[PDB]
Amino acid sequence: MELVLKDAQSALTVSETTFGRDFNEALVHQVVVAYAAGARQGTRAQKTRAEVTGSGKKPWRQKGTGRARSGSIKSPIWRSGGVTFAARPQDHSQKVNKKMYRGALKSILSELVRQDRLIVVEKFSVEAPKTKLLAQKLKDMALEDVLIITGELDENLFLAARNLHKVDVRDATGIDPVSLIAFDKVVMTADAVKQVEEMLA
Amino acid sequence: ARVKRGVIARARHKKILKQAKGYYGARSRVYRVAFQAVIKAGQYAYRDRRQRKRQFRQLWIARINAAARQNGISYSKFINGLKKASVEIDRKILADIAVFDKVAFTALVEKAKAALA
Amino acid sequence: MRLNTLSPAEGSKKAGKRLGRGIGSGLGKTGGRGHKGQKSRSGGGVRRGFEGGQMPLYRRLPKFGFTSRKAAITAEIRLSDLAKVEGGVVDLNTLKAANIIGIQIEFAKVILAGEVTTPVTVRGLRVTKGARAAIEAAGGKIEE
Amino acid sequence: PKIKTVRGAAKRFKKTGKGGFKHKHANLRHILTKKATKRKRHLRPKAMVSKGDLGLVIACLPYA
RNA sequence: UAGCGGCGAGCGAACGGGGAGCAGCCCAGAGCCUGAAUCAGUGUGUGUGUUAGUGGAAGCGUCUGGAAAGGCGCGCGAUACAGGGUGACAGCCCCGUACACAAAAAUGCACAUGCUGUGAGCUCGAUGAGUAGGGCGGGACACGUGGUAUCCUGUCUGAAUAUGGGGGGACCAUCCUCCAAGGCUAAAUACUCCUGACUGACCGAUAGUGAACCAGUACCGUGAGGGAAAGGCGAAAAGAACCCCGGCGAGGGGAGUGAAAAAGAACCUGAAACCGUGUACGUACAAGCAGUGGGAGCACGCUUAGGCGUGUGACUGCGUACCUUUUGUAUAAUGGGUCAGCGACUUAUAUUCUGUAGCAAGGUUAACCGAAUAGGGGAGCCGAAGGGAAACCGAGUCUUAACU
Ligand SMILES: [Mg+2]
Ligand SMILES: [Mg+2]
Ligand SMILES: [Mg+2]
Ligand SMILES: [Mg+2]
Ligand SMILES: [Mg+2]
Ligand SMILES: [Mg+2]
Ligand SMILES: [Mg+2]
Ligand SMILES: [Mg+2]
Ligand SMILES: [Mg+2]
Ligand SMILES: [Mg+2]
Ligand SMILES: [Mg+2]
Ligand SMILES: [Mg+2]
Ligand SMILES: [Mg+2]
Ligand SMILES: [Mg+2]
Ligand SMILES: [Mg+2]
Ligand SMILES: [Mg+2]
Ligand SMILES: [Mg+2]
Ligand SMILES: [Mg+2]
Ligand SMILES: [Mg+2]
Ligand SMILES: [Mg+2]
Ligand SMILES: [Mg+2]
Ligand SMILES: [Mg+2]
Ligand SMILES: [Mg+2]
Ligand SMILES: [Mg+2]
Ligand SMILES: [Mg+2]
Ligand SMILES: [Mg+2]
Ligand SMILES: [Mg+2]
Ligand SMILES: [Mg+2]
Ligand SMILES: [Mg+2]
Ligand SMILES: [Mg+2]
Ligand SMILES: [Mg+2]
Ligand SMILES: [Mg+2]
Ligand SMILES: [Mg+2]
Ligand SMILES: [Mg+2]
Ligand SMILES: [Mg+2]
Ligand SMILES: [Mg+2]
Ligand SMILES: [Mg+2]
Ligand SMILES: [Mg+2]
Ligand SMILES: [Mg+2]
Ligand SMILES: [Mg+2]
Ligand SMILES: [Mg+2]
Ligand SMILES: [Mg+2]
Ligand SMILES: [Mg+2]
Ligand SMILES: [Mg+2]
Ligand SMILES: [Mg+2]
Repeated sequence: MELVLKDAQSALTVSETTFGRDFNEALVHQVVVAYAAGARQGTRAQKTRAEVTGSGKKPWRQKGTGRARSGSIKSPIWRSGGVTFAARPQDHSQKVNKKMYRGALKSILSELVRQDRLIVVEKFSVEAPKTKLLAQKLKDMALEDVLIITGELDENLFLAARNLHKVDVRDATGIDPVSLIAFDKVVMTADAVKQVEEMLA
Repeated sequence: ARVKRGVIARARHKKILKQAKGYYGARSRVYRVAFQAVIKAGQYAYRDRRQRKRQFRQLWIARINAAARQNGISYSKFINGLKKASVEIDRKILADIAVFDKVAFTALVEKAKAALA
Repeated sequence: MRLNTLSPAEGSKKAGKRLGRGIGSGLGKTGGRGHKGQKSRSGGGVRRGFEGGQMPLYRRLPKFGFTSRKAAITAEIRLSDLAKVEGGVVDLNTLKAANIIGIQIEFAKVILAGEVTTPVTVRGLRVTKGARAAIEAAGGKIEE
Repeated sequence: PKIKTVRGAAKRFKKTGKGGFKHKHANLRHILTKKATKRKRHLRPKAMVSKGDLGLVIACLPYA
């Protein structure tokens, strides 16, 4: 599998099972759903009839009066009563198998290649930590909505990309499928390709 | 989430209350009565699509029997004449001719009498 | 390929029953429960093996046997597991290092199941007759 | 939580190779001088659980 | 799971393995060297916080509009496009944010060190008696007295003591291991009255705390105690000068403010039940779930008169509500005065089946680490072999002396 580079106009040999795999949509949808469920915080609760502030005394007697039977003012059919199935703080995280997560990444990186949404350069640096310099460089690259993966830790690049919402900058380890889909273009350092190929076999 | 269902239950009640226009009293004002009256109106409408086809055939037959007895033959003779003369005119058209064109009904009667004789 | 073009596989997601939401849903007023039983009650139902008041099967029938503690520390070994060790020698400590039998195991037999294609010295373990023939045919040396 | 095994059925039934259950016969514990030896001889060996009562056993023995 | 158990309902380990975290010491006593380690307290010094704070970038024109932050142009900042406010939606109006700093004084935490007290180390010893154990009665151990080890003790007793004793699940023997009847000890662990920061596929005023509002209030009760309802004018009060009717009223009509007063304080939007005024049609010889099918007439619109619509509905065929429960209800069996709002098959963990997806005789990790939805981690679990009560045998095995 060969990836031509943008700036120096060279080639780069990669694995076809990694960057030319057929798109398994149901796998990718399963992984993207589990990622968005892992982001889910799940902090809520309501009060049951056990947890409503009140007293456990019958508001009226069982019979003799003309009214309907009632045992508690905390009843979930009363105003300001409990919730019938009041919620608890629950964890919405799903398990994703490791081979299914890597199958999804190899699927969507093959699709970004087939859709020309993947740009490969040797290096992508900004000299001083300025968003004006980064926006100038991305305008010269004709890029607006982009993910920038770098096989190193560039602090000036992190600072120059922190204020731009169209732009996100990741390490090659910290890549995720929903970002790789949510961004229009993805720029990879050739080192980041080598690291992604090592992680993804 | 707490889905608040006021909009849906309002439009669902107004769909029934619009169908219940013209009804007397709470049948046009009250959802519990109107919905109970719309279902019965659909039952009657399903029934009376069948009863329309009965009642018009009965009306047509009574008009043919009258015009045939004006020309001096009964209905059952006249239909047996038109069967033996093979005349396949349905009795909507026979009632229409029996009203507007009594001459053509007389010619049909004479064909039926000649088919019986 | 965007987030509004993904879709799951066919038959993967099924909707799920919602009891007590109208005639047309099928699961109407009763919700699959019938009328006026114990089963229709909230929390209702009988426990396992309850046959009415009839004497259940697990008490009509007698107890039998006992439990051998030595069977929990015995194990059986395929011939296909003999290649997964290193050194070409097979002991208990080698199989436990290969995570085959487990730590608390003190006895093991080798059984004719699978097949081996390499000479393996077996030491301190019982061997069946067919595994003895297959090991000795592949070049093995069963000893103690 | 885990399901708890009905320990009497675990002392009364054993799962076989294809998933069936073996069990001991009844009527062979006392009152044995009036029973024919043919009957006892056909009661010593273990029998399989029938198709009708195999559901209550599986409900009692969830962990095989 | 092993077991316990009217062997019922149910209760339910341990050994061992993977991890977080790790820390050891002293008196039952004399000497020898004497203040030597460590700890406590109290000072001092430095650093780091906390308790007030400071600076903090960069926009104009035009159109609509009551009002520009909106639209259309043209620029600029960004380690600051977190957030909020400003007359509609503001990176560049304001407060802030990123970042950079700041404490007279009090105080926390680290070190360092001063002082007080504390003893350090070596040698030789000593080695926790009404105790262990036992009998009786109870209790705890997963173990309900059972064949029941072990632990506790109310009662009665009662050892040996390093050549000795305890345990190894009745018990004895051998062997292994440990040394009771004196104590101390950080971390990993549990929780949140309270404080600060931030977050939410949490609520949005019958919800969410009982309480968005002077709510544990009003009110009730002798009392303990119970326990509500009730949010929104407008951008800004500019909250209606003045005139008129009226009781020096209430209330209203003008005028005025305002973008708007059918935003006027009983104030955003203002649905329904319910109650009215007006118009059209029908109705005082006509019997019943009140409709439906047909259908005259009248009124009103459109229109090339073409005739369609709309409203009403004389007369006429048929037609005894809904729900529930029932063999079966117009039933004179239940329930509902009506409207609006709320109101009932959920959640967690195990297990099985189906579907679907991944790998495939293999599949998969949990804890945890990790800045971290990755990767590591294969403790383990399920499966690829079963039979037998079991030892055991093994594609066979059990039964039996042996199986046609
Ligand atoms: Mg009481
Ligand atoms: Mg509530
Ligand atoms: Mg309340
Ligand atoms: Mg993981
Ligand atoms: Mg809600
Ligand atoms: Mg009305
Ligand atoms: Mg019922
Ligand atoms: Mg019944
Ligand atoms: Mg039933
Ligand atoms: Mg219940
Ligand atoms: Mg009985
Ligand atoms: Mg016996
Ligand atoms: Mg300031
Ligand atoms: Mg500023
Ligand atoms: Mg506005
Ligand atoms: Mg001692
Ligand atoms: Mg004792
Ligand atoms: Mg004893
Ligand atoms: Mg005792
Ligand atoms: Mg004693
Ligand atoms: Mg003892
Ligand atoms: Mg023993
Ligand atoms: Mg001690
Ligand atoms: Mg409201
Ligand atoms: Mg409230
Ligand atoms: Mg006034
Ligand atoms: Mg009002
Ligand atoms: Mg407003
Ligand atoms: Mg209003
Ligand atoms: Mg109204
Ligand atoms: Mg009249
Ligand atoms: Mg009249
Ligand atoms: Mg009912
Ligand atoms: Mg009855
Ligand atoms: Mg029935
Ligand atoms: Mg009856
Ligand atoms: Mg009837
Ligand atoms: Mg009546
Ligand atoms: Mg009734
Ligand atoms: Mg009754
Ligand atoms: Mg009633
Ligand atoms: Mg309602
Ligand atoms: Mg399930
Ligand atoms: Mg599946
Ligand atoms: Mg056989």
